[PDB]
Amino acid sequence: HHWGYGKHNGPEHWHKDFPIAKGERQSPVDIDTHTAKYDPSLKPLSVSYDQATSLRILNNGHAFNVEFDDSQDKAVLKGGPLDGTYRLIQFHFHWGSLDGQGSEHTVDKKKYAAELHLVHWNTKYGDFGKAVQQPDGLAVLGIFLKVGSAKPGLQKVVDVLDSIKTKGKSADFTNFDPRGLLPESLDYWTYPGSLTTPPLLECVTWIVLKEPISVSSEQVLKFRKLNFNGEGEPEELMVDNWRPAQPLKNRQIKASFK
Ligand SMILES: NS(O)(O)c1ccc(-n2cc(COc3ccccc3)nn2)cc1
Ligand SMILES: [Zn+2]
Repeated sequence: HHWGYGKHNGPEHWHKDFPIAKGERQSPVDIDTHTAKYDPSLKPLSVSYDQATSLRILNNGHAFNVEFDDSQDKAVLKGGPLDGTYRLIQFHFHWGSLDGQGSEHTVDKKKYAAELHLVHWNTKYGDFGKAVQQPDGLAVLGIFLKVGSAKPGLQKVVDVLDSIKTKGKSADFTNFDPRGLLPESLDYWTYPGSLTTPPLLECVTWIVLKEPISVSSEQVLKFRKLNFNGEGEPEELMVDNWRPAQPLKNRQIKASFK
């Protein structure tokens, strides 16, 4: 009886195995745009993905991860609220069964169709496993998806999903350029939070871009054909793999923009 996104194992049950689920800096949160304060001391984000080396795509039973070679400073995130250098390890998405839900963060209570998470770890801690034990161990760049025009840079991801339909399946996924998933603007909100799945560790500086990317209905429909289950098991579509907004508690969300 493992955690997931069903009625008997979903987000409202996670606290039983992971008591930090009710902690002081849990994610995601609702971003109240009128309460978020412009912080003129925040720097522009530095997203340096030109040397990114993608390796593999994996259905882990909760989402799919596009994994990168993080054994050198290839693809890194710096600046903004961050001190030091954060190395890209993987990206994944959360999405809904319908276009009106799917994102983890919300903006004035608005839910987007999906949310992209580019996960980075602070290189002062040496490895990802050590980084997640630190309050400034990870930086996750979150990007909202809305349904409209297709995102050309997403299609290579979409087209490999048939080969990783079920939990535990992976496929080679080299030479994928994550720069093709970014919006035009790097304006962002930032706050201290957590992993949004178990183990829910409070180790993340969240950087959530204001500008969503547009993906087509056909692209998101292919996300929704994935399976939570393993091969040869009863089919359960991988949809609604998002955690709802958690209490903000003693936190302030800062904006990089006026
Ligand atoms: N959705 S998210 O907040 O971007 C998010 C990002 C990453 C994770 N996540 C969970 C795990 C699995 O937990 C680990 C704990 C210690 C060392 C290694 C792995 N590894 N990564 C969970 C959620
Ligand atoms: Zn995520």
